[PDB]
Amino acid sequence: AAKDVKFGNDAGVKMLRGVNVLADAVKVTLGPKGRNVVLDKSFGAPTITKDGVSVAREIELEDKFENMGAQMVKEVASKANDAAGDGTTTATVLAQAIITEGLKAVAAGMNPMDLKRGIDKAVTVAVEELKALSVPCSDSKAIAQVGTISANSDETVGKLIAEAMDKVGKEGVITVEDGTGLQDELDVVEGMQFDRGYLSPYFINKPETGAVELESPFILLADKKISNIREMLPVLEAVAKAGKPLLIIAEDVEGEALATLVVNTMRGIVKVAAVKAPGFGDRRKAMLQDIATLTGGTVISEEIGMELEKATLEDLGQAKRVVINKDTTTIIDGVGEEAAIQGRVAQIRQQIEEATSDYDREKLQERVAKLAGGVAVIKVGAATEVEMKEKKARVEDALHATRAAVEEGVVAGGGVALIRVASKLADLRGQNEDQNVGIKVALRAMEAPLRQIVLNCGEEPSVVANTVKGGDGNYGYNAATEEYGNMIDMGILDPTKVTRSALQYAASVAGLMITTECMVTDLPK
Amino acid sequence: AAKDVKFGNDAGVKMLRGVNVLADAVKVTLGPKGRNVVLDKSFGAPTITKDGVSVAREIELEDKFENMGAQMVKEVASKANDAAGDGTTTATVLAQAIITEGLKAVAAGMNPMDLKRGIDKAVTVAVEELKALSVPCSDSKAIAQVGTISANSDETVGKLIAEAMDKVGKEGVITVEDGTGLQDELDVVEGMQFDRGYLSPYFINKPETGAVELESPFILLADKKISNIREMLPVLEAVAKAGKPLLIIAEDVEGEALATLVVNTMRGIVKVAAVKAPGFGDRRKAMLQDIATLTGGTVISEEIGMELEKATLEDLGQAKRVVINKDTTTIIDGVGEEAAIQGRVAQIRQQIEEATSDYDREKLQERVAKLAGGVAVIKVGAATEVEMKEKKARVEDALHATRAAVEEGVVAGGGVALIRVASKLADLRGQNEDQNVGIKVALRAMEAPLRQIVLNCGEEPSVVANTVKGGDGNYGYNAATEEYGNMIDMGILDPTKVTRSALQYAASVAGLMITTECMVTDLPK
Ligand SMILES: Nc1ncnc2c1ncn2[C@@H]1O[C@H](COP(=O)(O)OP(=O)(O)OP(=O)(O)O)[C@@H](O)[C@H]1O
Ligand SMILES: [K+]
Ligand SMILES: [Mg+2]
Repeated sequence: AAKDVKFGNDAGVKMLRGVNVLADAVKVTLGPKGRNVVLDKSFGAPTITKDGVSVAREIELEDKFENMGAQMVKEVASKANDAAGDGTTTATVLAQAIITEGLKAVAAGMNPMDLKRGIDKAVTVAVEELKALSVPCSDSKAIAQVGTISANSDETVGKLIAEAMDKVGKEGVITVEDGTGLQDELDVVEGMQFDRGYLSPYFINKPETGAVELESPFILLADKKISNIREMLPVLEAVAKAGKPLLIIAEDVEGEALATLVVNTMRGIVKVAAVKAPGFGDRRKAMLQDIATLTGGTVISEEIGMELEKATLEDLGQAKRVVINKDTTTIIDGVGEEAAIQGRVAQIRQQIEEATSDYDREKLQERVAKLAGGVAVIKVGAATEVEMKEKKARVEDALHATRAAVEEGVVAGGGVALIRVASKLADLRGQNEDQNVGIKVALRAMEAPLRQIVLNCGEEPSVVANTVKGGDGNYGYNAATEEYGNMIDMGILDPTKVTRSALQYAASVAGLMITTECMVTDLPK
Repeated sequence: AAKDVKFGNDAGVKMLRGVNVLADAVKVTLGPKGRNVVLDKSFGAPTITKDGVSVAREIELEDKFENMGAQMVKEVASKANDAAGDGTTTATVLAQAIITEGLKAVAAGMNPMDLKRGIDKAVTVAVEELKALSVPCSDSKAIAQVGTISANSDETVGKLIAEAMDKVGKEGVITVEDGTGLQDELDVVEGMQFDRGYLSPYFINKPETGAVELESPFILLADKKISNIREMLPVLEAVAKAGKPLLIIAEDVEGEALATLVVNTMRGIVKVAAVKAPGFGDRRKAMLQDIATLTGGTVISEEIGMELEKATLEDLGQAKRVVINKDTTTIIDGVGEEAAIQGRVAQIRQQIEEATSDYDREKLQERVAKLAGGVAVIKVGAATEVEMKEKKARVEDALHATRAAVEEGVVAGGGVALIRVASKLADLRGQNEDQNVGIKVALRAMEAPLRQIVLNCGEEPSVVANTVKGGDGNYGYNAATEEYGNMIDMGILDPTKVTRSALQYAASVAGLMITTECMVTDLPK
């Protein structure tokens, strides 16, 4: 259709207005004193939230160009979310800060490309510096603290997460479900859990959790790669009857075969999901067997001259339920008999005795623990369905944040880490003045998170910012108590990973907008 | 009446639009290749001109705020005109260049007061530098050359001015009056000239020169203030007869008396003009006497118990012609007898001998010079009233330009002097970045004149500017021949005085607009 086309400044003011509406709506929810945002619903009462992502999803503007600016920066939160699962609001205020000053510099006549280069250089060095300052979240105490902090100071949620990770390990699978009513519940189910997700989406039958769930399915344990569907045809049909879904746990399911499975299960033609076998090399085969012993199946390896074509429903393993995430497979309640299973345990138990290497020893103990990984399930307390659904949300977020914290060290929270980094880069320079302005734009935007947190408290941003910059190290402002102190000692930490991600995605989208010269959209008609 | 009030940016864009319309209409007339501007008349054929002042006078805009901007910058040309009588177009392009970039800097967020301070510092240093590059027009040959060139190559006008300056000295008073018909006339009258203009307009009988001219008038020399007309009645009537105009040279003519004179001479009822007596205090009386000795009059002072009522046409002085400007009175060819006059000279001549103070010595030498300086009068040739009136105008301008040339000096024309000055200030800095921006705004504006001259030629401004800046000294672009060369050798010179004035007035008005925050005007109703 006929288009409306805008250039330079005309386009710039439109974009800026669009990012401001989005960022302003989102940033009021930042930190312990975040404010509420009410989102209208077509039916019933409006939604009241302090969740940034929830607000962003609702933002769409009337002016086509302003809407483009809003949808562009909205990409910042979504990418930061996908990558770290937290810090989307932080990423949004960093982006607004960089875009605002960057566009001002452009309007002033500065070279957009140089501005972007300067911003990029500052971010590159800032990230290195962020790593240098990064400390860990390994022990259960740290995990508890981060969990508590991520749960709005709810020490309860903190303990839960810590206990759940103590059961299945901090790398294990953990889920949260509605509670039976009052008092939380934590139980490990099959069963076993290993680090391997679906070999492709679509298998996802429950987009609510973005996971795949199968009930009383058959489990094919093939010790090899599967490229040709032909091999599956015989077993797939055997499973076609008995009306039960099939879980493929092979060394890997490549294009040809995988593509077919995706299409067939897409047409209701037999429900089948595929995931890679745990580990690699030798231990892979040994582990693929542990699953067999657990599900009562039989490994189909070519090493013993076995063919998938010559595989009956008797070779297949089976369990009451199996769940698979983007990167986790959990088999709940397997058919395997305690005789075989417990016997398998005894075997591996001796393996540990004959262990001549710590590495081999560790790997073996990992198997016995799993067989004797599973899935830790957290059932949220209650006392009224409303509160129960709420606490469930908090536990979910706290878990998500703590998981991120465990993966990559931690740094002082409350926006102080970025402020310390910015101060260390005061002498950073580029190839020219415009690049230097870009560097300064980035260092200035690095104070935005702390300033917005303070602003949401009802305090003065410049005063608090000035005071924090005055000290050093982990010295920061505790917005919950409105007292200065050592952020680490007060338990206010952020996973280095979310801080880094927030900054990189903010600078990335900001750089693109700053170097945008023209915009095209449908004519308002 | 109700007002429309605008602030900041809103006011700024209006002002800018207004100066742009005025400056753009005016600047097309700059230099040897200036284009024509057609100005509509209510009757007959339109006026076609290449004269900047003529164009500026017609500019008035419909938008009240835009019109304010145009009228404001119009002040630049008028002041530059009053001070140097040339370079009003140059001053206008300089003002537009400073205003344009200055307002851009303001919109960019820079401090107006600092921008103005930087612009002012640059101009202060630029003027000093202009003086340093300034070169002489001392001998009559040079005076004749400059005069000829200023008279559109009319060697006649050049000789006239040179002779006039040879009579009364290059620092002496010189006037131009209509000729008696064919052939020019140069005669020195009492002549004498002092710094006192008409005590009010209206007396101005020749708005062409905005001056008052009287022929063979009587001169009343009253040593006191005149408030009551009664005192004049007797003498005014005595002058009513003999059909001759009257020149009142009293200590001062206050309201009552002055008001009457303005009304009567307004109705053709006796032609009379009044001007204050030269000097003040004691010397005043001594000087009032010098005029008497020159015009053959008698000072009527109350000190000797004399009354204006008891004053006959015999007491009054007389001269063939007298001319008075806004601030100058010149008595040409007085009746006084060489015996009395020369004797008076001898007296004052001894006064200088007995002088015990330099000040008293200086003041005395001033009187002898006037009485022994007079006023040279140039009566322009003729051969038809039309041509006579035209040549008179040329002589007036040429004279004005030569006068300035004699005082200072000259610099390379074609805008190169300002370009050379700008390059010499490349390292100039202020107290902060905003002041530095102001400095750059001014140095950049200094290139506008040469650029506009080139643009009017139909050539490329940036190319020529780049080439001229590449060379040094008097190297410049001859817009008439479109060849580079030594501006002085090619005879392209500007009086340092007009270049300095154009720059100072441009900067002065630009500084005011740049620091304007609010505009008030009548509601368009
Ligand atoms: N007591 C506290 N004082 C200061 N800052 C705190 C405190 N508790 C938490 N924070 C900080 O608040 C920020 C996180 O706030 P919030 O969860 O509202 O936004 P986000 O994680 O950036 O985005 P999302 O909307 O995805 O949660 C981090 O900088 C965190 O360290
Ligand atoms: K929040
Ligand atoms: Mg968060």
